[PDB]
Order: sequence, then C-alpha cells, then structure tokens
Amino acid sequence: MNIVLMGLPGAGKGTQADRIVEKYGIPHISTGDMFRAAIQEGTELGVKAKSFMDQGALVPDEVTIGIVRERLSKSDCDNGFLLDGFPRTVPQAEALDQLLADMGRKIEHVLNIQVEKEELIARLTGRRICKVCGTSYHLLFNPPQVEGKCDKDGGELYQRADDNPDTVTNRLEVNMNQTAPLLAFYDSKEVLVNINGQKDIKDVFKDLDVILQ
Ligand SMILES: Nc1ncnc2c1ncn2[C@@H]1O[C@H](COP(=O)(O)OP(=O)(O)OP(=O)(O)OP(=O)(O)OP(=O)(O)OC[C@H]2O[C@@H](n3cnc4c(N)ncnc43)[C@H](O)[C@@H]2O)[C@@H](O)[C@H]1O
Ligand SMILES: [Zn+2]
Repeated sequence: MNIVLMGLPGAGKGTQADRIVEKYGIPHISTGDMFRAAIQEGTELGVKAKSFMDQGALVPDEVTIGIVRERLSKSDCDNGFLLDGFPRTVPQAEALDQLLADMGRKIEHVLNIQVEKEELIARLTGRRICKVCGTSYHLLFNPPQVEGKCDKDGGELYQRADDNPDTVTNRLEVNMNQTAPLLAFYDSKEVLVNINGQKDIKDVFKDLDVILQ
C-alpha cells in the first residue's frame, strides 16, 4: 500500500491520514511533521528549513527529497506507507519514482483532496494542534470534545505560528504554483484520483477508502 495524500494547505490531509493509518496500519510520513521534528531537535537541517516554513515558502527540493529518501528506506515502510504533502514539485515527484523504482516498487494511488481557496483559508484560521500528538482540531468545524484538550491523549492545543492570515495566503499561492503540473504528472501516469474534500470528514473518508480497497 504505497499511497500519496495530496492537497493544498488545509485540505484535510492530516485529518484523513489519522483515519487511513488507524485502519490500514501503514506509517504516516508527513514532510511537514519531519521538518517540525528537526526544528525540535534543533538540528541544522531544522534551523535552515524553518526560514522557509516561517515565510510559507517551500523548503528546497534537495533538502526535502533528502529526508524522504532516508525515511522511506526505513524497514517500517517495506509493506506500505502514507506520504502526506510530498511530493509538492515535479523534482520531488521524480525523485520519488526513482527511489521507489530502486526498491522494485512504485506509488499506486495519489489521492488528491480538493477544496476551494476560501474554505482552505477558513480552515487554517481556527485550526488548533495538539502539543502531545500533533493532531489538528478546528474551533468551529471540528472541535475537541473538551475545550483545549486533545481527544486522544489529553494534550494541550495550540496555534501553529504559520497559521496566521499573511502566511496562509503565501502558503496557498506557493503550493498551488506547483499543483497543476504535478496533477498532470500523476494524471498522465494513471494513478491520480480527485476527491471532494469539501464536506464531512467522514464522507471524505469514504471516498478515499473506496479507492484504497
Ligand atoms: N514536500 C515538501 N516540499 C517542500 N516543503 C515542504 C514539503 N512539506 C512540507 N514543507 C514545508 O513545511 C511547511 C508546513 O508543512 P505541513 O505542516 O505539511 O502542511 P501544510 O502544507 O502547512 O498544510 P497541512 O498538511 O498542515 O494541512 P492539512 O490538509 O493536513 O490540514 P488538516 O487535516 O489540519 O485540516 C485543516 C483544518 O481543517 C479541519 N478539517 C479537516 N477536515 C475538514 C472537513 N472535511 N471539513 C471541515 N474542516 C475540516 C481540521 O480540524 C483543521 O483545523 C510548508 O509550508 C513547507 O514550508
Ligand atoms: Zn493529541
């Protein structure tokens, strides 16, 4: 089960990932989580990634492909994996084909979660993230059971610094700059499915899960 969960910032990739991972027990590999981990280690990689992330810019492709090479070569991905927000560029996409072709494998499904820009913006305005596990809530649209506390581990919730309005606008634009030619890459190789992400979390999930089996 070699999957890519694709979508613009705030499309519900993280939200849908928890469901796919919990159901099929394949590792969730998000580049954005990895960069935040490196920032928490305070590695040099993290310090350098963070300049870009704070602007809402992409982290350079070579850096990014790097950590993905390393990560997907770990034995826990041998039987499958859920890439989340990678690739975002044609060179990332290619380097992914190549590193998998070296292992006698390929990506088998790119699930592209589509949401209009205005909705994406509303989603990243009230978003909250768990200190303990990294899961996201939304104060309006998908709140925790108990205010301020994650439903999974009781973790405190907080606001990601890049979820401010200026950085969000930058993030949507930058990522969209990459999107159509990448859809065209995957659409042409016959693995891309578009998914209406603009409805209930459970309903988006059914659409995904249809494809997964
Ligand atoms: N491959 C790469 N190349 C280069 N640089 C890279 C890279 N990967 C990362 N980077 C760098 O790292 C940075 C951060 O990356 P990262 O943090 O991965 O991602 P992002 O692009 O910032 O967007 P997310 O993946 O955080 O959003 P998502 O769709 O998972 O949203 P969620 O499910 O929370 O949902 C959003 C909100 O909506 C709510 N919600 C979810 N589903 C629904 C629904 N159906 N209806 C209503 N509300 C919903 C949630 O509760 C939540 O509040 C980038 O800006 C870049 O600098
Ligand atoms: Zn949590």
